[PDB]
Parts: sequence; C-alpha cells; structure tokens
Amino acid sequence: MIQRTPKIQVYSRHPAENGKSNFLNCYVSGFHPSDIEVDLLKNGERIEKVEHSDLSFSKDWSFYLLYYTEFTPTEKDEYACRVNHVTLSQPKIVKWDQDM
Repeated sequence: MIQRTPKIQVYSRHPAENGKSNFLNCYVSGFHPSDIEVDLLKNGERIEKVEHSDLSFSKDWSFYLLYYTEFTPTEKDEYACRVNHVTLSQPKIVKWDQDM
C-alpha cells in the first residue's frame, strides 16, 4: 500500500478570452488513495455550486483534482478550500490569498 497527503493550492484566474470572468480554483495534487472530500468555502460556509471538478492520475498511485468555479470576490469576504483525506486527522483548511 501507499498513502500520500495532498498538496493544496488556492488561487484565482481570469480566462483570457473573457477577462471579466473570475474563477476560484483549488488544485489538490499528488494524493493517494483517491478517496477524498473537497469543498470551497465563503466566510466559512460551503459553496454548494462548483461547476468544474476534474480528476486525473499520473502513476497509478498519484491523483490530481482541479476544483473550480466562477465567483465575484469582495474585500470583505474570505474564501478557502476544505479538504478531508485519510492522511489528514482533521479537515485541512487553506485560505485564499486575495493577491493570488
């Protein structure tokens, strides 16, 4: 068996074809086993609607998740990723830095 803790990155992107659109992204990478729970949060509450969730693997024992959706941030709001995995004894919460 092998188990690997995911790396978690949270960041925002505008598609170059429509620069007015802003997306909040969470790249959850290099994890094993594949079983996992991943949420975006706004001021601590779960965002129910996330339009994209794209899973892949490299080696048979290494998975990658891109989880992202359109959003309209303000300076007041705090956004975060919340990840549960068997390698994590407590849910891991990674805050979005608004400059990223």
